[PDB]
This record gives sequence, structure tokens and C-alpha cells, in this order.
Amino acid sequence: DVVMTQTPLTLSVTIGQPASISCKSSQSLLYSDGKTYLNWLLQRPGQSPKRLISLVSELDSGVPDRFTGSGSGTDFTLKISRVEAEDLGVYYCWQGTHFPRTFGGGTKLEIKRTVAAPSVFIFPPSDEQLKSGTASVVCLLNNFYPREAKVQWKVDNALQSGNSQESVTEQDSKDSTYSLSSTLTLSKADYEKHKVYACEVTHQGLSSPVTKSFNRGEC
Amino acid sequence: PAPPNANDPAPPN
Amino acid sequence: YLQQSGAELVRSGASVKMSCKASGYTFTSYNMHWVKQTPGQGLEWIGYIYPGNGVTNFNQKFKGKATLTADTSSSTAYMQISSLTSEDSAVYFCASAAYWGQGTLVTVSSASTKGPSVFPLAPSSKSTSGGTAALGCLVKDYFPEPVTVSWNSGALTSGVHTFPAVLQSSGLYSLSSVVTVPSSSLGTQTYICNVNHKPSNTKVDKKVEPKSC
Repeated sequence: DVVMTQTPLTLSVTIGQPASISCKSSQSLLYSDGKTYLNWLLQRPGQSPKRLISLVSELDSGVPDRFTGSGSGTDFTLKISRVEAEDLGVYYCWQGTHFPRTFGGGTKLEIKRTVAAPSVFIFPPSDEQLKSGTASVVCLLNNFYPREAKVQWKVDNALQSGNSQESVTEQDSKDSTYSLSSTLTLSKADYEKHKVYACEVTHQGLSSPVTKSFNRGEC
Repeated sequence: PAPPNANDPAPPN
Repeated sequence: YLQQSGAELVRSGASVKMSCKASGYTFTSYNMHWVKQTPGQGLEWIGYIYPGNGVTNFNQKFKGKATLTADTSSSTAYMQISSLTSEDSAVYFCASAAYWGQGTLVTVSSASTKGPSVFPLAPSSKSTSGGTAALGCLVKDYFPEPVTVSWNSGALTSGVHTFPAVLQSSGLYSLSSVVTVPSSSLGTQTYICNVNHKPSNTKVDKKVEPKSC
């Protein structure tokens, strides 16, 4: 099989920076009709791929002219003249000359931006869920950068471990930030043993840790 | 409307 | 434009058949490719069919497992995969000319499907920040992926964050979908989360109401 070697693995770029991605094939991609079937794709986080370039250099309809493709034989490059926030995602090359068709391993383009503190929100469990015998408490951190954030649960000031799960969004295609949820889950019986439920958030955008809290049954 | 380029050659008949 | 069929739960050793409906280009003029996306987000070519004459070509790895067909009267392409195993759980895409389909998720498992419970994340003074309020829906205890979540029948998209599901210690999945809105708005606007889980044929609409606290 023809191996497509893509580099770099990751691009960490600021808005306005040029970027370039290299694709090297292990054999020539020149086909016997004289065309070189080398395509470039972008898969933004959460979406299907979209083709940007075909036949090495030909942009698809709607693709911004900031993108250019070049190369021949075995060495190919995708260049972005100045990166915009919506360019994030994973770029792939893929060759259509040989069987099997093969793809490069992907280059992840991530955007570097200024630090942005999270907005922090907390949700007590719903009465519907409590009636079923479980209490989930949710702490939400919205639109922050960088992605590292420390979220600690405290129940009547006791630090919790072992009862929560976190999930982080993909980087946002418009403001290049992340959001994160932390869900503390207890049985109703355990929930009812305690009064103060708090989530404490530490992040480089905050001058000191932020706590959001409620007393059980006040809501 | 200029049709999109192929990703790869079609097979013969 | 390529529109693929919905997600599938299939038992180990059984088969799956998925479709890809094409519009807006000449279906019969381009190879129709099928591509598997691996967990690490690599892409792996399965094969193509050329709908102009029916010729297929395959990755040797999928020969004897994959069958590709194309209905030129309806501009629809089909892929069948037989003898499924754990390694066949993946998202599968069709691709042709400049277009890719949205993908079909196939989960290979013998476990029964289970629809989600949907609970409100109600806004309150504890979910306000700088004049905005957050609200959402907690979608809990379903199997397999995916659930889709829309807000107000797809009319509400700005500021929505539908988080990647987590795997619970039970083996069921859970996710939340949240939105940030003006806090001035909570008495007049209606926020309904629409949750669809195709494998269990579950559809839930839940109006999220504020708490008084």
C-alpha cells in the first residue's frame, strides 16, 4: 500500500499566522492520465470531512483563497496564508492514484488565543430525578481558555473524590474557547445527608478560585 | 456550473 | 450533498446495511467511496462503487465482508458489512466528488438498547454570571450512542454546548446539553430540549423551567 506521511501531527497557531502541512507519499501519485490525484480534507470538531483541494492544487467551490495546495510526485504541501478561527480541525491528505486508496494520519490545527476566564454555573438536582432515587449536581464552566482547569467538589466543606465525571467540549470555531461540565452523582439518601453543595474552580484566567454553591432544599 | 474534480479515476467499462 | 442513514446497534456476528442518498451532482459520474473512521480519528478506505457501471473495488481487508451497491434510479448507494465484530464499531462515511456524508455510527454489541431519561438543569440565581444565565438538559442512562439534542426544534443553536457523552460505571451513557441566554429573558422565553435516541425509538421534549431561588 502507498503510505501517506503527514507532518506535523499538531499545529498550534495564533490568528493571522501562516501555517503549512506536509504530505509525503511512499510512491509517486502521478496517474496514467497525467493527473495527480492528491486531495486535502478538513474535519472540524464534531463534523464530517469536507474536501478543500483536489488534483494537488485545485480549490473546491467556496474554499477561501487563503488555502493553497502545491507539490508533485511524492511531496505535497497545504498552506494557509493567515489562519482564521474557523480553520481549526484535523486536516487529512488522501491519494486517489493507487489501490487501496489511503489517507494521511491527520494534522490537528488548534488555535492559541488570549487567556479567558470561565463563567461558572451550578445546577441543583431536579425534583423529577430525586423522585427516582438519584441526585446529579452539575457544575458548568463556559467559554474559557486555556483548556486546563481544576474543578473540585466540596460537600459541607469536605473535599469529594470518586463521585463525579467531567466532559469538555471541542474548541469553539468562533471564539476558540472550551467549555466543561462536572457532574456529581449521589443516591438520594446520601444527597439528603448534607447541606452545602459547592464547586470550586481554579483557572489561569481567575485571580483567585471561584466557588458556586447552594444549600440543599433552598432551591 | 463547473463540476467538481474527481478524487480518483473512474474505472473502465 | 450526501445524506446517510441513522445509527445502528447490531449484534456480534450479524450484518448491517446503511445507505447514502446523493443530490446536487451527477451520482453516476464519480466513484462513491465508503470510509471507516477509527477511534483515533484515522480514516480507512473500505472500497468504492462507480454507479455509472457498477464496478467495485475494495480494500483487501474488507473483501468478503463488505458489499457495495448503487441504485441509479434513486441516486442511493448502500454498504452492507457482514460477520460484525467489536473492531467494526465505528463511524462510516460515504464520500463522492466534493462531498462527504454526515456519517453513520455502528455499535456492535449484544446488549439491549435503553432509552434516556431527560431531566432539566433549571436556571436560577446559582446559574447566572455577568447578566447571563445558563440552563440545560441532563440526558442520562442510555445505550448505545448517539443521542441527538436540539433546542426549540432546532431554532435555538447560538450558545448551545452539547457535551460529549461520558460512560457511566453502569456501562450506560450520559450527557448534558446547556445554553447561555439573557438572564432578563427567563420569564418570557421558552426553552425546550428535544432529545432523540434512534436505537430505542425514543423521542423526548422537555421544557426547562426556572427555579425561584
